[PDB]
Amino acid sequence: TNTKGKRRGTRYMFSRPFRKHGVVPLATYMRIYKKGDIVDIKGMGTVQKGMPHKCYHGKTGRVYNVTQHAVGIVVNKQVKGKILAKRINVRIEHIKHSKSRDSFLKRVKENDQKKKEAKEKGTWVQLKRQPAPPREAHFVRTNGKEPELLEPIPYEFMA
Amino acid sequence: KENPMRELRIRKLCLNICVGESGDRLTRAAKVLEQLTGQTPVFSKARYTVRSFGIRRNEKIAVHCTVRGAKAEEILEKGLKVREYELRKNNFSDTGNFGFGIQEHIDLGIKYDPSIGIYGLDFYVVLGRPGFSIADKKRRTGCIGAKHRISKEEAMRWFQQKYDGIILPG
Amino acid sequence: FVKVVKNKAYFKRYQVKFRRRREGKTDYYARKRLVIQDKNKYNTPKYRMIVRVTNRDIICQIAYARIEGDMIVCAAYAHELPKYGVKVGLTNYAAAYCTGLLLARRLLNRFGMDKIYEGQVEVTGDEYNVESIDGQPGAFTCYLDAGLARTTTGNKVFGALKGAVDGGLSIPHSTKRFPGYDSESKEFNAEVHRKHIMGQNVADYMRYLMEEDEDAYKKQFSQYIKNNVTPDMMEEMYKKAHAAIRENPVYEKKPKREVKKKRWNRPKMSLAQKKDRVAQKKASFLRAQERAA
Amino acid sequence: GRRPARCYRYCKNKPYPKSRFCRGVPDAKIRIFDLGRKKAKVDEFPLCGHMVSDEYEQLSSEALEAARICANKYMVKSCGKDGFHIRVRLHPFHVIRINKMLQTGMRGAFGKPQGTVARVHIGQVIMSIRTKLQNKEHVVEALRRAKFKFPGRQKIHISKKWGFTKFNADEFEDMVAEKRLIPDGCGVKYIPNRGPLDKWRALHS
RNA sequence: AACUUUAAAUGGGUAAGAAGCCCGGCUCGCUGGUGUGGAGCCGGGCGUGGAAUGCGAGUGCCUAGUGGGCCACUUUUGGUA
RNA sequence: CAGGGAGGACAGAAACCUCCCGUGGAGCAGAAGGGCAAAAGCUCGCUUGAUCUUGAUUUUCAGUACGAAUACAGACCGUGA
RNA sequence: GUCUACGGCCAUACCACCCUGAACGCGCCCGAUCUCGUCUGAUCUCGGAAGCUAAGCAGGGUCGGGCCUGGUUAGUACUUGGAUGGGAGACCGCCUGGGAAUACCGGGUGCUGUAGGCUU
RNA sequence: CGCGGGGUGGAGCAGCCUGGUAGCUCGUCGGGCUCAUAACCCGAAGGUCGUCGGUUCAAAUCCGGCCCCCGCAA
Repeated sequence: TNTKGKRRGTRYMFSRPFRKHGVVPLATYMRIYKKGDIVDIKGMGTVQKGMPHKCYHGKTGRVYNVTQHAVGIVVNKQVKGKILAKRINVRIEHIKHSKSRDSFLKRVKENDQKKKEAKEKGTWVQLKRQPAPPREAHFVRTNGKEPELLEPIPYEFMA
Repeated sequence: KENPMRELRIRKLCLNICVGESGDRLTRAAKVLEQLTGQTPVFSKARYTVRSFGIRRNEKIAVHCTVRGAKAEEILEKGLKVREYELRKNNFSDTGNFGFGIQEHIDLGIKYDPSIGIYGLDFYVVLGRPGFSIADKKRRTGCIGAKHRISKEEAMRWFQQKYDGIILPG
Repeated sequence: FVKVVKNKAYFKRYQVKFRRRREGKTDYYARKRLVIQDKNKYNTPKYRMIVRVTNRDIICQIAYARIEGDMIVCAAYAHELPKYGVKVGLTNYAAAYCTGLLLARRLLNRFGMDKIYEGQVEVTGDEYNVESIDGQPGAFTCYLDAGLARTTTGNKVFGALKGAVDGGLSIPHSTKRFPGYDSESKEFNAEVHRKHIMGQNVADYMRYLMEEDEDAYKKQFSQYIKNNVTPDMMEEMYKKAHAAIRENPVYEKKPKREVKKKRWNRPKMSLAQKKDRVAQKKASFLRAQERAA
Repeated sequence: GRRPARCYRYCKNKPYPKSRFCRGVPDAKIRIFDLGRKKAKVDEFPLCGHMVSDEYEQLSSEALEAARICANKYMVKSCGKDGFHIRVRLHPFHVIRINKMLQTGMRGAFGKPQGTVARVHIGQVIMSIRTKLQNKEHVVEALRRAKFKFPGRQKIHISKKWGFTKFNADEFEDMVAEKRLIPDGCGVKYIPNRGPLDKWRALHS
């Protein structure tokens, strides 16, 4: 049976990238975090205090409590057929904003921009995203050159 | 029309005595450096034990001192009188420094005394140029550049015009 | 021979440090304990006082950290002192005090806090601290950025600190690094600190050069003779400068005359000229070889 | 003595090289991977042969040793001892295991380091011989006799490369002519147009 | 396999609105150059219900039996098997 | 720092001094992995935050304990400007 | 155009050699009385301005290395799902989708935030 | 191939765990004693600790892979 250590099997996951060792960049330390910000978790091996557990690596949660040097994040963990909404205290070095949420917050702006605009013009502008539709009928121009013929090459033993 | 701060100066003259033994043998040679340099030298301790010499790890085996300014100018002038103003080709280093070893301290002009004894010592001259203090300052440390360096040939010829000392092979 | 150290594999595995660390200007280990702010403040500006002692100038700035880079909200230079009656001696301990006082009073003028938190007007060099007045806007507080300078007793970086505290800034400090602090018995003398603030330590040296030899006095001090600054009135001169700083600490920018828009620099040579150099190098080497045979 | 090669044939487990973990390994039988007139230049041996494997299987060091002698035994009789150069391109690094018994049975059954074996894939060259162009059917015949020492089937192919180099024989004489290749004894050195111009002058003077 | 500069496919989190945005204002003993910052309270205005497809969902008690498994494609450990 | 080169009476392959290169190839109490260069490594100065007391969370988990740890809060401190 | 102070990203920024730097600036530099610390004012600290771009530093160049970014390798290796496909096996072929990395060959060689100068 | 154990002046030995100084019995050699041998007396040498590597400030000492011998496992 395997051991039950906190950092068992974390040889590559908590390791630093190639030629990215040394001093932690200082823009992480001076990035703000509010309540309810969608946040993804990625462990860092330089700072050993406040490391999240290996089950929270790559996961994404939301912030509920903000302390001096760390934030509390509500995360979802699958424990044998059920999902537990648990709370962890993770230091700031391990924390980035999740860029999955901003696309919805981006899109809402143009939905609201195109709702107040063109309402006085009456033009119904489509707002729902649509999946990639089948392409419409079009004409392909073969002006000049005829479509050249392709031949299956004869086999030759490369090795 | 060479630049006035490309003139070759003397940065430091380093003296060292390695008797290879602590106790009364070492502390008497320190007073030799005291009465010659005019300053208290600093003892030099062993890196690790060698049982052949009778020394141990971190055992006091040497004494050394570094002299700056006009006093290093005077002591170097005193030292080459012992070596009658001559040096070998191999004594000069590739970085522009040189040095030599004299047989004993009585040839400088200091009278022997029975309470201390007789001691040999070692000379080494670290030449320099105005602007060599960049590489060892705390604030804005940096290299000196290839043009500003002192080559071995440039250090050998500086000894030729200044002290008129010939360099013969040996 | 022996193996070459800086081979192809050396630069392939080489990680460079930060640009400011390579230039030796920032002390990022201390900067982490510095201006960055606790996460429960949510962009509350953490102000720090940057004091840099340069060979011919003294720079005193107040900044707070931002994600685009920390922003200077107020700055004061030692070369502004000729306006305030200090022609020369722009890099001593007394000049650092006036530079710090000029930064202190200028910041309070731009925030509307000129009349409140006057600070020390009759400087003695004691342990003064600014206290916030109830029913009034709170006193400005900041911290010192020593940088890479060695903070021993009597450093000029703490001279600008004393000028800032006496100007009405609540900077946490202890009177251990100020000059006049006796090391052996662990006590602080305000009169000795006053002399260094009043520039009287320079006054003793100039008078010392009177008795020893006149030739070294003219070599060590030249603009003191040229601007007629004898040791007698520097205590009056700095008191005149202290009063002149507090009455008008505002700064007026120099007008910007139209630039000729010329390039003193060497422009970067393009690829076509780079490719033309080797074609001319190879062609000339061939014809010069042809003359040998 | 040792087990038959039928058991240790297929690529069963992970690669198990000799290291700190796998210690006490006896030395492999094959030690001389190159023979013939190996101290030869590139311009006299243009023709290169091959023995290309056809199965994803493992070749033991003894089979490589046995086929090396048989290829050399015929080649010496044909063109002498210095008209060729044989290259064994498989180095046995995978250590095989033996569960040596003498009761325990399968209690703690982990293998001892019996010997070494070399993994080979389909389309991989086992042995290559460079020689002169006229002596061509000798290479096929010498490699045909070495096929019987190896398990499975494998094919003999005449390379398009100039000897043991990685450049085509038809293009090889061209790159020497305007100085794109420099013969470095047994091999050749490729010189691009990317280095400093001082070495370009040395090649042209 | 107990090496790695690179590096897939498969896979694992999060988001795709009404509990969302945009305003105006109070409270704080929290933080203070500065109604600074944050949080909580209210009041007001915005519905084209803001990807596809499918399906009524949520929730509380009592609770038997089970806790010897085996086989099959692919991956893989030990063993010659 | 490990290491390498060059020099200097004893002194040599190495005892001690000096210069240059040196992304860590040294060291961190230890086996291994991760991490660390104005440091987490080496040397000094001062000290006992290895002190007292509520809670919350993570880790094995049944999501129970013990142990370990993580962010806090109230004190009393140490250290440093 | 450019510099200084504090920075953000942290080699397109580094490394090796060479060339040019008007003005300010940064520095080299001159000394140890005071503050301070060393064997030594070499370092640090303190007090200055005779000389200077020699160096640091800025810029540019090398069919430069490195680094960054593309093509090629290559629809290759590999891989989701499928077959009463082949083969004694080892393995291979086909359908359905996805899709790499060396060698080799091209291009580039720091942007930028705040404050304060200089070229007036 | 497995575990417990040893190898050291010429024959046998001590000294290790708690490393700072290698001792002793017999034996070899030289001289004396006797006409000569023996016995006895005087004097001196002989110990890389099996090999490699690490450690500690230093290795016979502490540790790991390997050669021989005694008897053991099947």
